[PDB]
Amino acid sequence: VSWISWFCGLRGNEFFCEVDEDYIQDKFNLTGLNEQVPHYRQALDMILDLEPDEELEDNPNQSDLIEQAAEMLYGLIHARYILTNRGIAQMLEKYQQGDFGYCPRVYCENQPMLPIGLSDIPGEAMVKLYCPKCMDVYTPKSSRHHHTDGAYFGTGFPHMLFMVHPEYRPKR
Amino acid sequence: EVSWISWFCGLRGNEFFCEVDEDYIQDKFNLTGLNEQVPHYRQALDMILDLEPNQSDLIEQAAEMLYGLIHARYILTNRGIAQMLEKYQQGDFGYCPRVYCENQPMLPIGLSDIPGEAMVKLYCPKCMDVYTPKSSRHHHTDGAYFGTGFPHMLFMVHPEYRPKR
Ligand SMILES: [Zn+2]
Ligand SMILES: [Zn+2]
Repeated sequence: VSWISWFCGLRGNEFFCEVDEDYIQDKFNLTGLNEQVPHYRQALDMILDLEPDEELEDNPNQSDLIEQAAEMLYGLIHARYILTNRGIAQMLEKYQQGDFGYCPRVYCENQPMLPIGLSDIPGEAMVKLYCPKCMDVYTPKSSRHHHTDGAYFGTGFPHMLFMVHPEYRPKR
Repeated sequence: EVSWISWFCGLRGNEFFCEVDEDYIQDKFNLTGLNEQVPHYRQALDMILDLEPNQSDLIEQAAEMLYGLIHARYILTNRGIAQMLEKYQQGDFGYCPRVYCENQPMLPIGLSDIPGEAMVKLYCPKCMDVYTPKSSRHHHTDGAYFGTGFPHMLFMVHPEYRPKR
C-alpha cells in the first residue's frame, strides 16, 4: 500500500482523508508549501512513493527527520485539498460515517461533527471538533487525536463543506 | 472485609458515586419514603449495612437500586456535598469537552429523578450545559441516583467554587 494509504490508516489519523496522487503531482497545487517543511524534496518523494535518494556512508541517516517532514507536508497539502470539491466530497463521506465523532451535548443528540483547526499556523493548536448543530468547538474524546495538528484541517473547512453542501446543514 | 458500600462504590462504572456514611443510613428518618420504592426493602437495606442475610441476584439488584436512591438524598446534605466537592476537586467526574470551557471539571447530574428514565449526565458549571460521559463504562448508571438538583445544591452551599465564565 501507498505511503498515503499507509499514513491515513495509522491510529490517530482517522480524521484525514486520502489525497489524490494527481492533486499532489500538480506543482501548482503545492506552490508555497515547499518553503515550510525541511527536506521538501525527499519528503514529497516519500509521499509519492519514489526512489528514496542515494544514501551513502557515515552520512548521518537524518532519515526520521524526513519522515517527519513528509508527515508535515502531507498535512499542509491535506488542508488545501479538503477545500476542493473533490476533497470535500471525501470528507463528506467520512462525515456520513461518523468518522469524526459525535457531539457530546445531550441535546445535540449525537450530531456528527467535522474536524476543524483553531489556527492555520502549524504548531499552534491540535485539531478540534465542530458540531454543526450547536455550532461549538470540542476537544476529541480520544487521546489518540491529541497530537494531530489542527492546521492540517484549517479554520474554514467546516464552513466550506456546508457552503458546497447546504443540504447537510442542521435545520433549526 | 470491605463494607458493601466500599465494595459497591469501588466497582467499574460507579466512580461517580461517593460513600454514604453508615450512620446517615442507620437513621430511619433519612430513608422515610424509600422503603416503598424498592422490592425486598428489608433484606436490601440489610445487605447495604452488612447484616446477617436463586432469588439472590434479585436482592443484590435491589441493594444497588436502594443504595442509589439513598445516594441521591445523601449528596444534598452538607456531609454528602462535602464528599462530592472532594471528588469534584479531583476531576472525578471528568472535564467539559468544550474547547473554550478549558477542561472545567464537571458535576454528575440527572435529567430526571425517576429511576429508569435516563442515565447519568455531566453538568459543566462554566458553559452551564449537560453532556454525555465520554466513557461507555458510565452509560448504565441511572441519573436518578444523582438527581436533577445536585449541581445547584453544591454551588449554593459552596458559592466560592462557581467558575468565572
Ligand atoms: Zn453540538
Ligand atoms: Zn462547559
